[PDB]
Amino acid sequence: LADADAMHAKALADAKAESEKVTEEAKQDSERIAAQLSEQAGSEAERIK
Amino acid sequence: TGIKAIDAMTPIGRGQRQLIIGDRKTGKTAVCVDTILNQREAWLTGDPKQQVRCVYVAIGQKGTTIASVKRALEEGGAMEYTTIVAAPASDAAGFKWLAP
Amino acid sequence: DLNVEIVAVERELWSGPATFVFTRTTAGEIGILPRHIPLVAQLVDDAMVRVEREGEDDLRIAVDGGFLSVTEETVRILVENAQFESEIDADAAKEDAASDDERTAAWGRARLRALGQ
Amino acid sequence: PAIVGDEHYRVAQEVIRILQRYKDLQDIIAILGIDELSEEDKQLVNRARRIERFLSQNMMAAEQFTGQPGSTVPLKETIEAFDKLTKGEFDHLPEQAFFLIGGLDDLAKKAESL
Amino acid sequence: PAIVGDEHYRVAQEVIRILQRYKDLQDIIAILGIDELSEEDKQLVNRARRIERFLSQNMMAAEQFTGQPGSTVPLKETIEAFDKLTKGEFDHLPEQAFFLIGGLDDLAKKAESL
Amino acid sequence: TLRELRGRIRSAGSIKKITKAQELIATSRIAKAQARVEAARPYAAEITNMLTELAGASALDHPLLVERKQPKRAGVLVVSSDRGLCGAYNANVLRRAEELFSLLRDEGKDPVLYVVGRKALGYFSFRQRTVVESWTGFSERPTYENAREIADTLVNAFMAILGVDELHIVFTEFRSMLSQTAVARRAAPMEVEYVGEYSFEPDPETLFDALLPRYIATRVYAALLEAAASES
Amino acid sequence: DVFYLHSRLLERCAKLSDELGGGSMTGLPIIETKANDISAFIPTNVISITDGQCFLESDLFNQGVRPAINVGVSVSRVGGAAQIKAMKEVAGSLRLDLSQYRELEAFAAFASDLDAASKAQLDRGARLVELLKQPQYSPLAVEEQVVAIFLGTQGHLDSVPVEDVQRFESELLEHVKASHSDIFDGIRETKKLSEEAEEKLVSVINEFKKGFQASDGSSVV
Amino acid sequence: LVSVINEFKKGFQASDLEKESVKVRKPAP
Amino acid sequence: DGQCFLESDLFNQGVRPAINVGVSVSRVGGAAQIKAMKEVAGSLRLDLSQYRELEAFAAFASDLDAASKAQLDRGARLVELLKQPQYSPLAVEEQVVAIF
Amino acid sequence: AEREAMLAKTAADNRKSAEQVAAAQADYEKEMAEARAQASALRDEARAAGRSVVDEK
Ligand SMILES: Nc1ncnc2c1ncn2[C@@H]1O[C@H](COP(=O)(O)OP(=O)(O)OP(=O)(O)O)[C@@H](O)[C@H]1O
Ligand SMILES: [Mg+2]
Repeated sequence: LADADAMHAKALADAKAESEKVTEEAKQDSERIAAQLSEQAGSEAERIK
Repeated sequence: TGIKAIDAMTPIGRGQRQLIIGDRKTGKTAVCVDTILNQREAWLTGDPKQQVRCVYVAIGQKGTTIASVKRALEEGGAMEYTTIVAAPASDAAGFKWLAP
Repeated sequence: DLNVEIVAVERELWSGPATFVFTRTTAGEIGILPRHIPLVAQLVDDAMVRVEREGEDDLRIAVDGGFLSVTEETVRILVENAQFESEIDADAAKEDAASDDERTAAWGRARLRALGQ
Repeated sequence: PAIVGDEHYRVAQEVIRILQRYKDLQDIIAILGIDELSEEDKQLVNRARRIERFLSQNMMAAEQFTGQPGSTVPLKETIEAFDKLTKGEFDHLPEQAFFLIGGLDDLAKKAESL
Repeated sequence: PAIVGDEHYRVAQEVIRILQRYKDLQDIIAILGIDELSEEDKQLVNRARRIERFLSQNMMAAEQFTGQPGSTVPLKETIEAFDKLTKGEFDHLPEQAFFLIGGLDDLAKKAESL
Repeated sequence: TLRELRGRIRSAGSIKKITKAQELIATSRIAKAQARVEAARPYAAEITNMLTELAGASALDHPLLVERKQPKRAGVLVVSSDRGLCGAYNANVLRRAEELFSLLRDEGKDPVLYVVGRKALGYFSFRQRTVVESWTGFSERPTYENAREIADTLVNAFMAILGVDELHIVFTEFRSMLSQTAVARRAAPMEVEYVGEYSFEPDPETLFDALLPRYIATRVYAALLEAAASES
Repeated sequence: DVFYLHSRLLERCAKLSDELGGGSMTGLPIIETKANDISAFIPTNVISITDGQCFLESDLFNQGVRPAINVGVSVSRVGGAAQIKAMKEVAGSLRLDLSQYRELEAFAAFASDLDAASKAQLDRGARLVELLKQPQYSPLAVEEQVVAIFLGTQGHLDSVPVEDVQRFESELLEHVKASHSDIFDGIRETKKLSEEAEEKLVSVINEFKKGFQASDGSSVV
Repeated sequence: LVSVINEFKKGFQASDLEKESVKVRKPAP
Repeated sequence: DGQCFLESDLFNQGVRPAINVGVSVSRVGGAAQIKAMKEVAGSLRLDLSQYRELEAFAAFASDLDAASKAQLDRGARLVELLKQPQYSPLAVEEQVVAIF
Repeated sequence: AEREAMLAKTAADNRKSAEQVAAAQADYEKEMAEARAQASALRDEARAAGRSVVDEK
């Protein structure tokens, strides 16, 4: 019972850690996608003028 | 050609004659325009051994359709290496015979 | 020793060896050891069966209107629907034990009497 | 999708998908039977028949054909009607509820009439 | 049999019969697995696999790629080999022993090599 | 005309694909149903064995074992598929059923219909022959619950409400994958067969009475499984 | 001389020996069949003249297969010699898988009774066909095509629902373009998908599959 | 017309073997 | 301005005059009918076309919805109503009553 | 009775320890699912914003 409680606490800590690893991946992604879409916007604006 | 189907299952090699055969409004001109557009990344290389120059012979097509194809190539930047030999339906049979 | 064959009308459920088998036949509770005289007995509506074999834990079976045949070598239990204890949904058994239908109530009582209830 | 929208295009293409599938299932239905089809294909056939009948419309200049007056279905209402149909929102209504009926309100009126 | 020998015709017809059963059973194999077949069918399938693989040959034109010389099996040897192979006299060998093998003695030597 | 022929070719190709898929699925389901028959056999064998023992220790006077004094009515349990595409199957059953009726009519007993399967139900609905009770939805994959319900209804009718003085089961025996024959069996009153050369609790007579309905249920279950295999 | 017309036109297309500069001309003739009758005169002539055919059919187009190329009947006699090594290796299994899928498609109704391998083939094909779909005016560089057919053939799509493959393939390629551009650079520079890069690509696929939310809300891992 | 139709419909005459056995293990009755 | 497509299959089936309801059409339509017959028979042709489509569709359906079965019954009765022996003309009032 | 409650907690304890292993995983997969749904929705919103800025320019 104590081992299972400790494993549950470790699982909650590991869930907090993947929430971190979801923020680290998702913020970096969102930033990169924003970068490529801004580059696409600039390229098409340059092409059009 | 940029089309996963063609490049994976019916590949086209430089020097080949790949017929695109189909009923009306089935994706023929779309496939060819995609192929023409896919060569922009090769054109920007500047190496003649990678650049593919395109000629789009339009035969019996209405003028606005050729204009639409030209706009499709131009928005994708494919017009700087593509030539359109346009023989719209209005032209005599001689032009539609000679355009190819 | 005994080899207990719990066989349902649709399929055979269990055929392992056993040392003792207990069940509530219509004539009362009966326990069978090896070499018991040949016998045929109808199990009660809510009859449960308990099997004792070498090493493994006691096996409790809910039996619906079965028949028990002690033979020279095999004690065969022929069942309409037989359920091991591991397959019992206890809450379903508790709900069904109060069912108006006599047969459904008997089957629920058999499931409980197996469940240890 | 660049011109008419991305919801209009999806609804139209799903309608085309359903109708093409129900034109390939029509022969099986005519010879083998609707029961012999898969559950998904059966439900798709129901949707397809309702979609065919809903694409019909009581046109204004064809009141000499049908007697009843004409109707105009705004584009947005059409694309939502067909989005609902392709998703089974109207799979319970009878087929005749969709026949020669101009829009969702008229669809409800005819369903209540039947 | 009027032009080719009677034994030749018999062997060829038996091979055709086997390789036609095998083709009929290929639907069962590809859909319900080999285990769905009966013991006789599975024998027939295992024999037909080896029959159709033995029809392969280390073609002379392959000498430029594989290096090994091509094989010219006399007609009589082919007839005898396929008479043995349809009767099951070589069905205990692995299928790999028959691929691209030029004759009967060559088949032994690809068998003893396996 | 060529357009019509192309459309017909497309139709026939689609139907060929569908029927080929159905053939393979039916092969798999033949395997499944035959495996179920094999699984159900040992219980039938053992219950038959203990029934023989009880009979060897019984008076053999249960109503299921004695012929009514004047049989005026007889039950017929027609086992039939609930979905089509089985070819002559249903007909082969139904024809045999009517053959049995021609016998029952010739013997002065009016048959009373109990039908298992939708197809036989429609068959009789068109010939306006009244079915007292019909069960459906388990000819493709029957379970002992359905067999027990059928057997209980039939046995209650036999004991009786107008009731019947006899009952037969018409079903398609599967002898081999090539052969599937509709047969009619009288399942009550059972005939005692003396084949020639144990304890009981509390008595063999009560066990016999409790077991004969169970034996009839088991035989109806075996018949339904046999019919399912034959249908596949 | 209509056949002579079209042949004289199309036989200009060729790849010249290095003695003539090594240039090339690739033809993509487009011919409009009527009622999909490829046996008509001009279609027969061009099919005979040309080294390969792409049969675009309206039935496939309506079914959602775009660009509607009827695999199986469409052939390119040049074959693998016209593909880079990576594409050849990845797509070798593609044709067999699609042929088996088209054989098995009648069984998608009663797959409960199928063999494990047969059901696996059916599911693989149902996702490969989605993988070959492509929006208009959205050509894919050769490296991205290699990665897509690698997703399909190696089975990394077997866990994604069929409804989401198209999105997955996209959101993955974009991801690989943004954060792991090394794979594409290797493929385009070496023309082969080496083990050193294949392991990294699989690692990226598994890393991304955790972040993907299928359309039904399920999780793909 | 509806009333006439209904009253007319009031008067309109519409033209509308083997045997199961128990094996007993003794030689004779 | 229209067409009354007589079909041999319908003629043999006992549908006389044998008008294929679906293919047949009258573009003058209600404008060529007295108001009574326009009101009673406004949707009759389309209703019968739909009935024929349903009958072809429901040829081998094991069970049918209530609406579908009611439609089939109504259509069969209408078809029997539209049968007519040769040289047996009906005045327009009799026709409106019949279709009513 | 002491023996009684021992027997009690004991059994309940083994079963609820198995249930707690199950609960820890379930909690993991629910929190991971929520986080990855947030990530996917954030990426989708970023792509929508990118499509908007492309439209603006
Ligand atoms: N891959 C595709 N995905 C989605 N829509 C497509 C695709 N390819 C083509 N379409 C659409 O299909 C329709 C027909 O395409 P396209 O212009 O290529 O026609 P076509 O087959 O060359 O016929 P034609 O020139 O005779 O009209 C257009 O709406 C085009 O947008
Ligand atoms: Mg075009």
